[PDB]
Amino acid sequence: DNTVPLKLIALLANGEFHSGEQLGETLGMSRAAINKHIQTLRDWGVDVFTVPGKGYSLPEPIQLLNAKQILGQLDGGSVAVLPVIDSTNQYLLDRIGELKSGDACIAEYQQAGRGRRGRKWFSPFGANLYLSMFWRLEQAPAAAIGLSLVIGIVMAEVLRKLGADKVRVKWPNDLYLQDRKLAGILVELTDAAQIVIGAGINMAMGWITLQEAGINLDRNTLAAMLIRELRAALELFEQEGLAPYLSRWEKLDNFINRPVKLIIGDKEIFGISRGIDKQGALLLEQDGIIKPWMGGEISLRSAE
Ligand SMILES: Nc1ncnc2c1ncn2[C@@H]1O[C@H](COP(=O)(O)OCCCCC[C@@H]2SC[C@@H]3NC(=O)N[C@@H]32)[C@@H](O)[C@H]1O
Repeated sequence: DNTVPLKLIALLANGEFHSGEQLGETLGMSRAAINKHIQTLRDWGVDVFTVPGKGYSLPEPIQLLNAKQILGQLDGGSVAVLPVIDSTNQYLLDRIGELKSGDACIAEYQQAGRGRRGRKWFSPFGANLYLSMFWRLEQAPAAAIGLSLVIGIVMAEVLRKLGADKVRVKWPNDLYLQDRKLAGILVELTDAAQIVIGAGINMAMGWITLQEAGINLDRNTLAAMLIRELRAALELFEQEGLAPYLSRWEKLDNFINRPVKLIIGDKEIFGISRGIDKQGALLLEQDGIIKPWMGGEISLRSAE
């Protein structure tokens, strides 16, 4: 049961020192129990500083997700704000039968956040944005490439609009900053098709954060903007496909005309990227010849 640590971080969020005694009085608990639950916050990835014999404090204030503020500025779908969840993608999947296109979910903390191919996504409490959105496509796509490109484009453009000028996209589904992974996108597919989109963006916390690049964004504002723009963008993709996104992709293509490596299955091939075709397939030039690819993991190829 997570109610007591949640009430605890809710109090500690303002960055002010609280005594063990006053936290106990406020929460109607002993100082021993408080000390126990403080440790739980540490397990969740919260940086907590203990003043020996006196109490506790966060080193800095943290901005907690405000549901009322996020909901208030959005329209056209439900948005659930969850303090603790296993995975925002899974939360939407569990209820995929009662959801409408645009229904979204945001978590402070994921206990079982996942990347692609069964990997894990480190999702400490309050440090980053963990967002998911449900969408229904009336005609099922044959692949997740188009959707991923649309998500990556939109989230990059939003971050760029907010000051993160150098954010680029890694085909087909990661945002990169300074050639390092800033954000991860996971699209899960199931006549029509049901889609659960998942985005993890590193803010405060190989990898790179927005803060490590001097970008300090309002997490509530960022969440709302992403949800707002994704809904409209998915409507556009729904109506017109990838076509109106092709030029917008070129401006964000992080690996175009660069030497890259593509891990496909358990084969590893080398080539130079020439961008994408109209279907969003990677155009990889091997030995002077360009071939389209609708799969594989792309990465930079250099011993620099
Ligand atoms: N915060 C992190 N930042 C950078 N690298 C990391 C992070 N955590 C783990 N990694 C590394 O990346 C790999 C997994 O990332 P990915 O498969 O590229 O996965 C890409 C897709 C990620 C989707 C995450 C969102 S979050 C909200 C939603 N809910 C959920 O469970 N997934 C999505 C791991 O092997 C690990 O080494």
